[PDB]
Amino acid sequence: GPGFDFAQAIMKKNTVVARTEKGEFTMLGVHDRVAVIPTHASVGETIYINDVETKVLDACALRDLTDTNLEITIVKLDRNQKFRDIRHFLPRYEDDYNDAVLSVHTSKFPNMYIPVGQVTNYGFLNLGGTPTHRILMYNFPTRAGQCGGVVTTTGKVIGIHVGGNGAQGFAAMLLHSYFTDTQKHHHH
Amino acid sequence: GPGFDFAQAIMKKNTVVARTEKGEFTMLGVHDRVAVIPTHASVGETIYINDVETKVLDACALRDLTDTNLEITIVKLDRNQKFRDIRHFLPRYEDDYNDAVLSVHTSKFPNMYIPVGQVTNYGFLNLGGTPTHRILMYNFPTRAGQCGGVVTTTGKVIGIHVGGNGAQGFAAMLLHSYFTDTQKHHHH
Ligand SMILES: *[C@@H](CC(=O)OCC)[C@H](C[C@@H]1CCNC1=O)NC(=O)[C@H](Cc1ccccc1)NC(=O)[C@H](CC(=O)OC(C)(C)C)NC(=O)OCc1ccccc1
Ligand SMILES: *[C@@H](CC(=O)OCC)[C@H](C[C@@H]1CCNC1=O)NC(=O)[C@H](Cc1ccccc1)NC(=O)[C@H](CC(=O)OC(C)(C)C)NC(=O)OCc1ccccc1
Repeated sequence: GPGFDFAQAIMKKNTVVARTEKGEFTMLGVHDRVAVIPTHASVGETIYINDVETKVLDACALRDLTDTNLEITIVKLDRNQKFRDIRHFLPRYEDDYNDAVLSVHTSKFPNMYIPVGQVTNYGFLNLGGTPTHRILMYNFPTRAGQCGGVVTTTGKVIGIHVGGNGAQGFAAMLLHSYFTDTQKHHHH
Repeated sequence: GPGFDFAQAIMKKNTVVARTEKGEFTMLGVHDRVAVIPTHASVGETIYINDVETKVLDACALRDLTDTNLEITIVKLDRNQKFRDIRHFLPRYEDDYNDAVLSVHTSKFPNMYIPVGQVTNYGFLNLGGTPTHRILMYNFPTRAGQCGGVVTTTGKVIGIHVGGNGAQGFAAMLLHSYFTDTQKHHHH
């Protein structure tokens, strides 16, 4: 069966509702005060988190070595609570998955769980006119309002929802190495 | 935890998308070719079931002995498939419940599961100007598009969703005796 309990434990401890100029997004918190949001949410220097205006201390829009959009933005937030560290639930590598759940946490839908079925490593996607890499595809008619939703199987947090064409949904991958403690680059 | 597996087994074998002049509703099939739908769906003599136009052979709008709306309409349908008989999962009596799931099956949401928490036997509700009895209440901001959605706990199918005020959701009760094989009244 689909891993509803796992999905629910992630939603309960590791999501917040985030709101930018582009609207509301489910927001997965990963560790400390670091979270993710689709790049097309256009995060600026402040964001609403559960309706509380919040400084965005850092925002990194991920791109691969071909200089292509990965559609993940990692944000660091000025808030008091630390997120439970869920980095050990992130996959090490690209992969296909079975029987995944897509979980949403917005004002309209404070917790909703959608079994999306099989998830395939899809690769290239033209996302609203933006070439994008490292996409996961599921055959489910996902909708507006579901962006940022968390895609899990039991024991793994695998992506966040970023797109769909009416029949399929698409998630940007999460990989363990996006979040490993590291060294010193000038990045802005 | 919430009974997601049970909810999913009911959705998979016993729901269809129903469409009337009022729009789409999740439709719970109970036994044979008998199903339910909120009364305010205004069922006529034909209905779409999974987009196939279908004769409604019978429609009974339930009312209690005070001649008050219960908001359940029982329909008998001209179709080939019989529903799995789920009458043994219907509660015998009015009751309060813990940790319920609300499940939806429409074109926009082909399967979505929402933990709504505690469900209380609420009684009287003024439903869009219509006095209504035998209502169940949960504290969840349910929305348009969720009418007809199935409210379960493990082992029990307890109601179908019919209303909400922005903060609470309301379901009409299902009771085992609504569907017991019976005798002879002229009812139209
Ligand atoms: C989530 C964000 C949102 O609601 O927009 C606020 C600005 C949303 C979710 C998908 C929309 C439809 N169903 C979904 O699952 N994502 C998008 O809208 C996304 C851009 C975006 C904006 C903000 C944050 C993240 C992402 N754009 C798309 O998904 C497009 C929509 C689209 O073009 O759909 C139609 C084809 C018009 C129906 N999807 C897309 O480009 O898919 C690839 C494609 C495009 C054209 C033909 C075939 C396939
Ligand atoms: C499902 C049906 C639908 O979408 O309408 C198609 C005609 C819908 C679900 C609720 C609407 C808002 N959230 C919900 O969970 N039910 C209704 O719209 C229902 C009438 C109906 C129509 C068709 C089939 C079944 C039922 N009406 C209500 O739920 C009303 C809506 C309402 O008045 O909401 C506001 C107060 C305007 C926000 N709800 C209601 O009457 O609640 C009691 C109440 C009323 C006024 C003040 C406080 C409490």
